[PDB]
Amino acid sequence: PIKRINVPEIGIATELSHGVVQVQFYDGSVVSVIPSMQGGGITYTQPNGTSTHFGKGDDLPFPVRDRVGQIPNIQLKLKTAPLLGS
Repeated sequence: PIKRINVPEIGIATELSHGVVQVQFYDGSVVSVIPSMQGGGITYTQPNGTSTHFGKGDDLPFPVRDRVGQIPNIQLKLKTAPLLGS
């Protein structure tokens, strides 16, 4: 964990060392992506705990699309947080 910020109504966003941005939504769902990587893929965990990986060519169902769409705004917010430990 390099950075972490709570974003009201949305969730808790964490930037990880490996370049992964993870958002734990307040409904219990989770999405994780690699924004710097053109071939990265997406991991999505349902509230119920079922998790699925989607490779860059894979069709994304609505719930995945919609959560991955939260990421750019979340990256802007992560930029404004200091580093963990600072």
